[PDB]
Amino acid sequence: GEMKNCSFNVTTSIRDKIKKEYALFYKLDVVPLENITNYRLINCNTSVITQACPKVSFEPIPIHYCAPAGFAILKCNSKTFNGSGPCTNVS
Amino acid sequence: ELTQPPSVSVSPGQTARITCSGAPLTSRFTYWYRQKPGQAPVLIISRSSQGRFSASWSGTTVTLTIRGVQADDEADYYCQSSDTSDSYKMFGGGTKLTVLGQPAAAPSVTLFPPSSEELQANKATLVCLISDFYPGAVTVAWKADSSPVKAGVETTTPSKQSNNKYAASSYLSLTPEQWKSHKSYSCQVTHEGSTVEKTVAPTEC
Amino acid sequence: VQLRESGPGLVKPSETLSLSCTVSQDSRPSDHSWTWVRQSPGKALEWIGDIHYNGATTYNPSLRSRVRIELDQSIPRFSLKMTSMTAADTGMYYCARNAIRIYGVVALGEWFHYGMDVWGQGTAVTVSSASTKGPSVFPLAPSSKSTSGGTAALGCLVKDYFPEPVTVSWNSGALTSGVHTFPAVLQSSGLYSLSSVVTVPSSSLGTQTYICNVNHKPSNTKVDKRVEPKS
Amino acid sequence: CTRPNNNTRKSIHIGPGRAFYATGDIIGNIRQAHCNISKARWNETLGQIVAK
Ligand SMILES: *[C@@H]1O[C@H](CO)[C@@H](O[C@@H]2O[C@H](CO)[C@@H](O[C@@H]3O[C@H](CO[C@H]4O[C@H](CO)[C@@H](O)[C@H](O)[C@@H]4O)[C@@H](O)[C@H](O[C@H]4O[C@H](CO)[C@@H](O)[C@H](O)[C@@H]4O)[C@@H]3O)[C@H](O)[C@H]2NC(C)=O)[C@H](O)[C@H]1NC(C)=O
Ligand SMILES: *[C@@H]1O[C@H](CO)[C@@H](O[C@@H]2O[C@H](CO)[C@@H](O[C@@H]3O[C@H](CO)[C@@H](O)[C@H](O)[C@@H]3O)[C@H](O)[C@H]2NC(C)=O)[C@H](O)[C@H]1NC(C)=O
Ligand SMILES: *[C@@H]1O[C@H](CO)[C@@H](O[C@@H]2O[C@H](CO)[C@@H](O[C@@H]3O[C@H](CO)[C@@H](O)[C@H](O)[C@@H]3O)[C@H](O)[C@H]2NC(C)=O)[C@H](O)[C@H]1NC(C)=O
Ligand SMILES: *[C@@H]1O[C@H](CO)[C@@H](O[C@@H]2O[C@H](CO)[C@@H](O[C@@H]3O[C@H](CO)[C@@H](O)[C@H](O)[C@@H]3O)[C@H](O)[C@H]2NC(C)=O)[C@H](O)[C@H]1NC(C)=O
Ligand SMILES: *[C@@H]1O[C@H](CO)[C@@H](O[C@@H]2O[C@H](CO)[C@@H](O)[C@H](O)[C@H]2NC(C)=O)[C@H](O)[C@H]1NC(C)=O
Ligand SMILES: *[C@@H]1O[C@H](CO)[C@@H](O[C@@H]2O[C@H](CO)[C@@H](O)[C@H](O)[C@H]2NC(C)=O)[C@H](O)[C@H]1NC(C)=O
Ligand SMILES: *[C@@H]1O[C@H](CO)[C@@H](O)[C@H](O)[C@H]1NC(C)=O
Repeated sequence: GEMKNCSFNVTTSIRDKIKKEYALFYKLDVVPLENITNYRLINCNTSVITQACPKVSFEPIPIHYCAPAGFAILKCNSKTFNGSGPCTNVS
Repeated sequence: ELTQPPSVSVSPGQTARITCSGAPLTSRFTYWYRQKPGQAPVLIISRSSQGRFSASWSGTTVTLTIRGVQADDEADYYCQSSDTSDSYKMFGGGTKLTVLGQPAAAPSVTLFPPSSEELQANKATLVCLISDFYPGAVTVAWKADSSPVKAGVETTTPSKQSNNKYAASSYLSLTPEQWKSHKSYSCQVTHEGSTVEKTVAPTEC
Repeated sequence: VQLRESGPGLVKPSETLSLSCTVSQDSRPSDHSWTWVRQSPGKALEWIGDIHYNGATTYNPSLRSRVRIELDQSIPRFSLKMTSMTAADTGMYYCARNAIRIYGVVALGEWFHYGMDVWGQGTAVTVSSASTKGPSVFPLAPSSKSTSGGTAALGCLVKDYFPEPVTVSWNSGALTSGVHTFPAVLQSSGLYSLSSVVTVPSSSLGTQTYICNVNHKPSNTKVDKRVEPKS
Repeated sequence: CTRPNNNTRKSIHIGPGRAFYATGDIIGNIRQAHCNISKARWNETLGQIVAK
């Protein structure tokens, strides 16, 4: 498929001791440089990578916006819109 | 089209090996199947990874091993491999395997004389039957009596039947004025020196 | 599971062939594919087609101007049309089912071949011009002068037939355990002198004189002959 | 939108405390994600898009 059996060096629980680990990843996550395929990760170039949030839903829920006191949001529940202009029934 | 192996003998109940070379191989696997003598072909491969006999998915020849089975396995083998664009499957010049063993040619079939209407119609046509032998090379050489006569109508090329036994037999086609007249008739069995044969008589009653 | 082949096994040089094959039984008769096989007289094998219900045109490209594969929706019967090239390699034609066994229903995702798992009877298609001839029914009579249950020599003759397919059945399709049918050469004329013999245990037979069934192929001649009751 | 790629949990610690979680092993046949959509419904929605 589009997965590659990669090997690499990762510093274990102890800083002094180093262990060679094998792990899976999807296509495009790595880019070539050089019998055996020798390449690099796409991150090192561009930015410092961090591991994302565990057991945190990355799926949206209804986020309504509330304007502060002495201000109001004009609601336009009008049928048609021509790419900005005067409305009929401003709420 | 395909580089198929022509003929390879069997090991005495030991290691079995075949090849079949081609350009795809790493593209659309192998697929073998066997053609039984005068019978419909049957299943060999059990492909599922995206019985009994197995192979290694190589780019050179692939190969196939049929275990340590000497007898019970002798047929014409082939290979069906699809092109990258599903064009053709390509097949070579066949694979005719052979099994070692079994005794020398022992034809155990009695003779057959023609009777009733055939004779009184227009032609005699002596059946002269000789079958069930391994291997062939048995000269029928029909005699009018004890002295062999020519006649030379036809002798069928050996065909595989039962337990690898070649039984095609010979068939004569002479006139009744050559059969129900003059000498008795007797066709022989000749393989290597000693071989048993029978006799045919024109009239019994 | 079951496959019955039909059509005339005789074609005049070039012309056309209307080869047929009916699928008798199947649990899943749509998802599985279909293939035709060209068996050489006694040499090798040649691939034909590959037809699927979706209207798949996968075929042998070596003889692309010769291929016309028919697929009937109602019923699982299949037909093959051979245009111009017929006489080049003539022998036998077998019909086999090419299994698919998809893991996922995605047509492009998880499709694979298991191969030609189910094969049929196979009919003989020989091309050498000429017309059909009738099979002459003449018996050979038995050779019995023994005592108990021993050797017997029942013989079915014949003088001629036109195409390679031969249909012979002893006792009208009853005891076929010890039937010894042998092939025969054309004798330069073209008419093969094929003879079928049965080695029965000579015990006590009067009315039970084993009859031979002759069915031919195109003329459909059905003349059963009784072997002369002699002992 | 589905993904019939069935993956296990592999944790490798980078230095002290810190835990890195990556794709373990895929159980079953190799397959694409597989989103899926209707043929006719979309066509019907496109019908008024080309008209507008
Ligand atoms: C918009 O989308 C349409 C179809 O939805 C595309 O039309 C096809 O264009 C391709 C261009 O290469 C033609 O090529 C063939 O594609 C086939 C895919 O299957 C389609 O047709 C089958 C017919 O059974 C349908 O059932 C199925 O739903 C698909 O729509 C391949 O399967 C073909 O290969 C076959 O024959 C080859 C070799 O002869 C064998 O290898 C294979 O086993 C297989 O049996 C082939 O590659 C195709 O003919 C066009 N028509 C159809 C009806 O789909 C449009 O091109 C696309 N728009 C753009 C711009 O790409
Ligand atoms: C890439 O895929 C390979 C698959 O070849 C993964 O490594 C291999 O893992 C197996 C089993 O986990 C090792 O085999 C066995 O080891 C045991 C115990 O050490 C031994 O007793 C057995 O006799 C047998 O040898 C196998 O050796 C190992 N490969 C090597 C060369 O070390 C690998 O982890 C995968 N990782 C990725 C995604 O890159
Ligand atoms: C949404 O749709 C409305 C309705 O068409 C848009 O109104 C149009 O506004 C433009 C200027 O923004 C008008 O153009 C000018 O009209 C005057 C009239 O004298 C003419 O002299 C000028 O030469 C020019 O044509 C236009 O007339 C008007 N609609 C009409 C009646 O044709 C509105 O702006 C739209 N929203 C946007 C900005 O997309
Ligand atoms: C989306 O695909 C469907 C077909 O799968 C297209 O539907 C067909 O659209 C045509 C013409 O726009 C319709 O033709 C009309 O049929 C009526 C029936 O009485 C007839 O009176 C008219 O003279 C005309 O022939 C057709 O009914 C409709 N149905 C079909 C064949 O499925 C649809 O047009 C596509 N989306 C587009 C292009 O907007
Ligand atoms: C992890 O570190 C080990 C240290 O042994 C690497 O093994 C050596 O790899 C280099 C090339 O990358 C070779 O020249 C050496 O000959 C290797 N030694 C052995 C034991 O054969 C290992 O490749 C490293 N893995 C990665 C990719 O980081
Ligand atoms: C636009 O005008 C319509 C009526 O022409 C207003 O529609 C109603 O809004 C109320 C708000 O509570 C609903 O309870 C009614 O059911 C609506 N009527 C229906 C069915 O259209 C609409 O609210 C106006 N626009 C704005 C900006 O709110
Ligand atoms: C990777 O980062 C280096 C650092 O400059 C950059 O030169 C290179 O082009 C990047 N990746 C690409 C485009 O292969």
